[PDB]
Amino acid sequence: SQQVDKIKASYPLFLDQDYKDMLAKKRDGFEEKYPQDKIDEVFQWTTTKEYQELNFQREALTVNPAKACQPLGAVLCALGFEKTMPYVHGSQGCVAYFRSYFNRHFREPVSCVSDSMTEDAAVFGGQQNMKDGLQNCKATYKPDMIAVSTTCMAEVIGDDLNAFINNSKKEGFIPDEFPVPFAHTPSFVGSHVTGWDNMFEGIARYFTLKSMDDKVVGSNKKINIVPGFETYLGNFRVIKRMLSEMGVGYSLLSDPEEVLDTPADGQFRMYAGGTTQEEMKDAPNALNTVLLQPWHLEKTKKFVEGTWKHEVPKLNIPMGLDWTDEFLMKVSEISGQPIPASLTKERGRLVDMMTDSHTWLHGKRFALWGDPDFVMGLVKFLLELGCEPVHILCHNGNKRWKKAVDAILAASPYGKNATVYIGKDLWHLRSLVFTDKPDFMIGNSYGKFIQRDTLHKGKEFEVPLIRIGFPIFDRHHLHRSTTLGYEGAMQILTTLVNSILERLDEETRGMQATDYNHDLVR
Amino acid sequence: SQQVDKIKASYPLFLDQDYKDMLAKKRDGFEEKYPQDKIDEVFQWTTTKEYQELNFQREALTVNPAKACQPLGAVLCALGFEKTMPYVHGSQGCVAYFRSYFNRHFREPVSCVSDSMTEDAAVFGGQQNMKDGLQNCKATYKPDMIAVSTTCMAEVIGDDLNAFINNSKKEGFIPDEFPVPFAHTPSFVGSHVTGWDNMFEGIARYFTLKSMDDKVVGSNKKINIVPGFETYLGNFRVIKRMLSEMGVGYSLLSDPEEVLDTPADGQFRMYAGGTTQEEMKDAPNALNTVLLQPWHLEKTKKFVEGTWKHEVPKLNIPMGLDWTDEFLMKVSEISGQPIPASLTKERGRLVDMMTDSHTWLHGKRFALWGDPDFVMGLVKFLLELGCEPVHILCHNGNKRWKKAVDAILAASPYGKNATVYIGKDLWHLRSLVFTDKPDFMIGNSYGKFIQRDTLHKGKEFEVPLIRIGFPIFDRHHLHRSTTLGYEGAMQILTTLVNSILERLDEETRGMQATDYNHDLVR
Amino acid sequence: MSREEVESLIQEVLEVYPEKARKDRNKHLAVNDPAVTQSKKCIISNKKSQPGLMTIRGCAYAGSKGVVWGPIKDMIHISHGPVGCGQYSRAGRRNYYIGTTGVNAFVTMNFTSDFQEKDIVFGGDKKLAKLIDEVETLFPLNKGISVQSECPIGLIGDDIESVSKVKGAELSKTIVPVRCEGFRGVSQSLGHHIANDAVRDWVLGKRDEDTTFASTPYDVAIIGDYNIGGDAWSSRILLEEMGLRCVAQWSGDGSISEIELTPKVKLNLVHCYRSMNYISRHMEEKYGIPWMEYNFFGPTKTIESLRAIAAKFDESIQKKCEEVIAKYKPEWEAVVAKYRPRLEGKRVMLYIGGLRPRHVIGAYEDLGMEVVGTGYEFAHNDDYDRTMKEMGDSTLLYDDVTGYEFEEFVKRIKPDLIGSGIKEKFIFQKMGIPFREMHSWDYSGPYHGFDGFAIFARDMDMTLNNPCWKKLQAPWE
Amino acid sequence: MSREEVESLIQEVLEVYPEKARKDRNKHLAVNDPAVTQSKKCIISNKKSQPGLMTIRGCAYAGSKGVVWGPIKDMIHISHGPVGCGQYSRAGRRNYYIGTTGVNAFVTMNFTSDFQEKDIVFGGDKKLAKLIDEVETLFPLNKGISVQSECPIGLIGDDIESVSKVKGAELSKTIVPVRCEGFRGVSQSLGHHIANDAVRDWVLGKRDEDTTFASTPYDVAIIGDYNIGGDAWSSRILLEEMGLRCVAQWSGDGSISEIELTPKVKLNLVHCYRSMNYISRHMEEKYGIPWMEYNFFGPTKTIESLRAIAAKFDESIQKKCEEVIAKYKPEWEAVVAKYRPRLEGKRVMLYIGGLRPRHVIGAYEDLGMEVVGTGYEFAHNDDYDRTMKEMGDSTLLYDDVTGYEFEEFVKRIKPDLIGSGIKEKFIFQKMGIPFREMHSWDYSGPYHGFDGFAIFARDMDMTLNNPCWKKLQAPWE
Ligand SMILES: [Ca+2]
Ligand SMILES: [Ca+2]
Ligand SMILES: [Ca+2]
Ligand SMILES: [Ca+2]
Ligand SMILES: [Mg+2]
Ligand SMILES: [Mg+2]
Ligand SMILES: [Se]
Ligand SMILES: [Se]
Repeated sequence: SQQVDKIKASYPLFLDQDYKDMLAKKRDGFEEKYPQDKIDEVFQWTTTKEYQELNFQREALTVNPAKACQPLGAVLCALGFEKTMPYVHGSQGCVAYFRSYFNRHFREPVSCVSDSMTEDAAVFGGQQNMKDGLQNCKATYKPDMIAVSTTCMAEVIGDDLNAFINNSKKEGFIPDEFPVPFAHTPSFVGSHVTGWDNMFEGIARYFTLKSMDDKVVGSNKKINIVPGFETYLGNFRVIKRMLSEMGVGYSLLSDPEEVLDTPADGQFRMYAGGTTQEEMKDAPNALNTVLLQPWHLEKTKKFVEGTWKHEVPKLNIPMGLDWTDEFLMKVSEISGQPIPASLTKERGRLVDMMTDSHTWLHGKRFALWGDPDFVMGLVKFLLELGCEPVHILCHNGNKRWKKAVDAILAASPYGKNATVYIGKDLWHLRSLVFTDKPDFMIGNSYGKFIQRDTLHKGKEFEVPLIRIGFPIFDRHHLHRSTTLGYEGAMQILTTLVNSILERLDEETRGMQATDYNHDLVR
Repeated sequence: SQQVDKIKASYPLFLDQDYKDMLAKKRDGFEEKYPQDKIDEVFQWTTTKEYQELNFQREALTVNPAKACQPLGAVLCALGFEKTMPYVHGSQGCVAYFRSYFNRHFREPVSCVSDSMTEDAAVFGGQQNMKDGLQNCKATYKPDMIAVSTTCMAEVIGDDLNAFINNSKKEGFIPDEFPVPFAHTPSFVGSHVTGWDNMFEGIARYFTLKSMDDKVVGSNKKINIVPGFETYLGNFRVIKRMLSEMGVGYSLLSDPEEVLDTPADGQFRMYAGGTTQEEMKDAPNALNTVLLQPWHLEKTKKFVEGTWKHEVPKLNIPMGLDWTDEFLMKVSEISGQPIPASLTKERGRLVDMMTDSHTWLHGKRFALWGDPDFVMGLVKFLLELGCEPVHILCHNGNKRWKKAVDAILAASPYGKNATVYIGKDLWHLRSLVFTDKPDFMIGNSYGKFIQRDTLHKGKEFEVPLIRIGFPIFDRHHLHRSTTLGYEGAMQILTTLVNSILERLDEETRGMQATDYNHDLVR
Repeated sequence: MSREEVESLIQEVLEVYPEKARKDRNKHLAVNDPAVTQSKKCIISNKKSQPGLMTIRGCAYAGSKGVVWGPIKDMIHISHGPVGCGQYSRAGRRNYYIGTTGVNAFVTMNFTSDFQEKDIVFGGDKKLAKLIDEVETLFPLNKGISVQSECPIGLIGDDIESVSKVKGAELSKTIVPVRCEGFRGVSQSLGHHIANDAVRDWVLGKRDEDTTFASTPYDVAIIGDYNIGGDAWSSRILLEEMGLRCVAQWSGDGSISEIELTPKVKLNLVHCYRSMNYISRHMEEKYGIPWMEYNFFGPTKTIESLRAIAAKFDESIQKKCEEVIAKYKPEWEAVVAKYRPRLEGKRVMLYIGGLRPRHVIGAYEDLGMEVVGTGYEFAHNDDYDRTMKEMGDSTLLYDDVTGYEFEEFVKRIKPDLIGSGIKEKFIFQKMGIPFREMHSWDYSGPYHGFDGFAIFARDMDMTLNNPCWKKLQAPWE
Repeated sequence: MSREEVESLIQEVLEVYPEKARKDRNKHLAVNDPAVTQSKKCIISNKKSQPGLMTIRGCAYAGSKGVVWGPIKDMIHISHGPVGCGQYSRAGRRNYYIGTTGVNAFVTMNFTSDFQEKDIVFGGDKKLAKLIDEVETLFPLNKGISVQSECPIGLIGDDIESVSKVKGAELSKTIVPVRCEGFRGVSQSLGHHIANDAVRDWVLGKRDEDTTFASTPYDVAIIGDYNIGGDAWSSRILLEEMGLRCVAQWSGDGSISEIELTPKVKLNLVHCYRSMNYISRHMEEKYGIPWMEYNFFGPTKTIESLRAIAAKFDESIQKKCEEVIAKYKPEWEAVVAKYRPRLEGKRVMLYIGGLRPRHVIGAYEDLGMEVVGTGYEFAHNDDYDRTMKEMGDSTLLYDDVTGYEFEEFVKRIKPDLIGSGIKEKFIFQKMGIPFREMHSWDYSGPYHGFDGFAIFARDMDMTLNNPCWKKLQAPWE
């Protein structure tokens, strides 16, 4: 039933007695459900060290992964170029998923096309799909560039993108000089970040390989910046802001911040902003190229060093205090521009916040996951705050990366109780947060189900989630945040300390029981 | 007892059995405590409509006020001027409290002196305190200006600040040319915001009343901005940022954002930034003067209209969409500067966020409190979001203000279930949130005790606090936030919607009970 | 808009396309004529999408794993192949259930074989067998496994049927191989068909020789309700208040046992025709169980459906039917009285999958709203046959609409509200057109039944009439 | 730093002041000589603050309402006068209690008469009488009322004692008038004395003729522990493990009944001498109850205190005393073993109110730390007498230190840690000097007793050794 002046949605409608009784009758009559006592027994067992040991012996099964597939990353890379349509050669079902995934995280339109290969293409490949797909996309959506990646069907049947694109031009489906950079993006290699690297390197090669004989390193007096796979708008913005404050000439190569944040003013804008073709053609003339997320830009790095002859600096992601300092000092060295008063002051305001909040952060224990560079930067900043990363999970991490993070842990007493995990998923992480319970998790929205699980064991076992990463689908507008630079560090600190104080207030809100410690001032 | 590798502070130390047993023995032996059943009975009674009616019949007793006293406001005003020492003539106990109150909200040093009048001054008045106080302050702390206000002792005994300061200069305690603007700030009239108005008007008079003959309205091509009592650093910053983006010449009169946000770089800076004496002297040459918080700037407004002959525009606080639009359109009219593309886009990004989040905001019911201008702006923006501001409390509000808010409520269908209260306190508000329960409270840290009280009645009666206002003492760094302009509206929207979704996740986290609605995507 | 005006709009929009695409798309766009009963005279459907045009369609894996199988709550569904498909489709669809997730129910979890290069090169059948053993170890209360094939599985020649048979026999467990690779078919549609045949072949006949279940004359199954936001629960309540016994729900909040008991029912009640007509026909062929289409969107359709269903039984159920209708009359009348004056005359355009573009029209009409355009991602002509009499004369119909087409139609038609999916939502909001998600219900619902209609009305009103829509134009422009 | 160097630091700092202030401030700064027993030969204290110099002191209302009376949990304390004083002091001091706030306990609430102009002009005694009736209506379980006078009350000639007597008689209620207006005295100190005299005059004698309390030979009261962060509870536990019965705690977690039972005890144990010596002397004069000072900061002092207390009783208590000491030995030894190597040799400067600037020195020394400067806001010379023996030779002592002085002293001495209040905290942090709040315990504690020492040690270590302090200098400067 409903009362018209206080209409109930699913929650709490289905808690009405009539629905409760109906659902009990369904269960008893027809579901042949395991008895509650057995459900409870199995749940308890899934919280044990014995269960964790079995869980960590998995070789074949993956449960609740913390990564996605290459083409997702190619699409994000492509979106950062002016008037560029991402185009995924292969199966359309993929593109429905890539768009929806980004739509949910950014709450924005996400434009991407497929060339709709079907089973018929297994006989003689997707060449005709490419010809008609390129012609149709160009006519209909009027991009100035089409950036082509692949789905796993196209990879398995072995379609040669280069030949197919060349033949599309040869036969007049798309103009000879219309830019169609490409990259092979197999979903069964690496992850979404690998797809970003592949795509970027494809675009860089397209605009520069054949024109290198007129290029001179340093002649344009700029620094190139390659952001990698980045889903916080504040991260593109803060890098641009800091370089502008320093008076450093720069080119941000792949810059989707405008197309992922168009105004609602009565018109839909399929394209906005982005890196220009002129910028990509002129990029080898920069002083140097800085990679913001080097642990997924290894192919890009090889191209930039081997072909552009840039001496790419060995810089960590600019997260936290030390690595933001290192980034600014390196940029200063390359550009000859001093670090200005404004950034020195910003840095000291972060340090002030650290001094103000240190007593509540000290010794706090975190489980955390994400992509390699984000995770390493978060670990570094947590050590700087006097926190203990204890469970560090990077599903798409590698051995070299893990050694690097193990080195960072060794340079700090706050690293002593920490373990780095690669190739492990959120069902592994679930075991760790039961067997070696931390104070909080820092992760994406998939973390909510771990929090749910921990609460079921008991309130004293609950591990609250702090949402930092990708995707975040169950909160609004967190994609506007920042994690890089001093501004990102100030935002992360604020979120952490207030998460700690919010939990403390929950724990001390019980009248005459725990409210002796429900302090007004903290 | 303690275990050295997991030391317990008060929470949860005193939940150990031995402390629990000890505390039970103290109670039963010596406290002569009312029986728990009677405590429960009385608690329940305090949640009733019968109790509410008695509560609202109070004429003499105030409980849990939502205001402070005048000199607190004078001190904040004074801090906004370059190298200025706030000086409160009267009793030193006051200054210890003003400094500590601001110290806790800003997590910064707060410099303020007293001239330490004692009981002896009741015979003879505080003239000698003023002479030595001014001399001593100037010598020790080397301010370029001392801005004098009063404590209630000095007001009751009737000390004439003007005569006392004049005598200080006559007798050589401080140079004749040294600026010593003053204001009478009786704690038993109005509130802290009144003290801000009094102080500002006193400073404005000091620098302009005797020098009006050479002034010409509009000759410096600037707009003066008077912010009023403002405790979010982001509010001073956003106004400056918007006017600079528009290419509008401006003077922000009282600007404490630098002195309330010095870096931690190895030195203490007693003074930083602030409005210059030159700006105050030149202020009558502006085109006009805009008051950001007009409902506590009435005395200032009379001076600016009557003496500077500025035609102060009738503008509401620039909060929410419509009032930010009105502010920018008025500034455009006064200055002749068009509203730039950057602000148009920012506005459209706010509207985008509104469209994105409207389904979760719609119909949500709020209790809220604060100072008059902040509260009216919050009401307005809540109506713009399709929310219902049902309990609107402004302890320090007046009848004219209440009429203005009642008119705002009448211009919206979302105002239909709303009531405005003036002269009522947080013990009044506590009753309202029991008898006519809203979804959330928007208020300062004193609201945490109301949330505690509501939870004690039961989880289904708990009204969570959303912290927006002053003071906020139990979270860190929220004073860096913004509530004005499009930026502030974006921040408020995000806080509100995410507070709604956090609570919904809490209510749906129960495994096999309510987690049918524990959605990944919201 | 007149017929001539709409025809003109179609031609103008098609002008942008190259010739091959223009000629194809013309066949998928029509001006409705409710007189016409054979939609194959006025629109083509269930064909391949044109490359490069930004179809909104998904794939057969979405139709099998995401739609039919994934909701079955006490089985573990393996996304078999590389990591992407399972991750993007993890908990995206609000097919609600009651259970203890990770213990006896598994719907919002993502189980995957996470194929790497070695699995593409040498095959994944050994990995799948090892995976099955790991599932059994770590999830002992699972009541069966399905294997949802992603694109590579058939392309590399893996034999998941062999693995399913051998492992299923070894563990005495139902293990269902589903050949729903995204390269098959043209859309979600063929995934439904594949999935229905897999239920038929591997699950539905398990109890064919079992006589232990005590049947009653009033036993029904709800076929093709995926319990979006609880829709199947708000349907079930009414059927049971009318005196029927709902033995099974396919597949929202569904259990494997309920599926296995379905051949014992007296009548199959089909909500989603498109996804479950296949198995409904099978059950009539094999078990002699009749099926009928119904509609629980809005009071007019819900009342018509309750009466039509009750007419299949005896006088005792017809009497309870009228009791149910009398009980809810004041509730839905109150909803109409409150919301119809707020929505009367407003015009809506829909674009959804295979059922809702026609099924929700009555509920709009119950609030005085007009559906001026509608269309489907993957419907067949039998769906369009059912649509043309539900839609007004001279309205616009679109099959597998391109992004470009939908935007241009909306610009001309200027509907007051659009009801479509997540890939459409943010486009139309930026244009200043109120938008409701008509797949996910915008995280609201249920919308089925009487209790759902109250929420539907609330929702259309809160969005169409929201104060935000008056604010898109800056007052200085 | 040598005596000569410190003497020259004092003279250098005093150079900034006008002559009158210079001559005054010189008398309030001293270089310690632990050979001196009469501090009136080397420092002046408990004098007026010099105008304009940014004293850290508060007022008599802070000493009465904020310190002595406000903690008493089952009474309602009225801040009588304008709104400011009660608001700034609301829940600023962590005097912890067990109760149901708003119902039987009222500590963190702000009750005020919110004086307006009409109350200043015509007086507030009619308002106070009406206020008392409103309190009784709305807070029926209160067990008494105090009236904490703010500045205006005495200045305008109100007669709160008459109101208290008349209303107290009418309502059969303890209503205590406290003339703690901020204009009285020079600091918090006189508010203590006023408050003690008010307890004496209006509360403490209530049970003088009552013989019903079942006294024992082991009855004590804790006098002058305001239970900051639970400090009195971590003290109480040890006294009761030693076989004593703690009849009362003045005033942290204190009840009016415990105060009224205090004249029945055998021994008053005084922690805070400065604030409660007055009533301790009164109780010895009137009731013959002896009192003794003790110190529960750190293991050395706590063990010394337990032994000295037990020595006042019999062999059974002396035996339990050694049992307590043996129990906790491994616990505090483990704290020392962990933290002393992390803090050994570090230098500390303190500035606090009336007790802690000397009382905590032993705890620091138990961690190998040295207190190189200390001082008080409002201590008298009897406090300095007790300090000079606890501080090292040639250390710096400061009475009612000015903000300028404290900064300049810190710049020269370069302590490793500073322990002071909220108005000092953020200054010293910007200077790169680790800072611990030694009033509020930085929202930590307890610090008293064995359990408190573990938390103290953890806290001093977490701050002094924190990684933030290495980060103040930008690597490009
Ligand atoms: Ca958006
Ligand atoms: Ca600070
Ligand atoms: Ca949007
Ligand atoms: Ca010992
Ligand atoms: Mg904590
Ligand atoms: Mg414990
Ligand atoms: Se579907
Ligand atoms: Se004190």
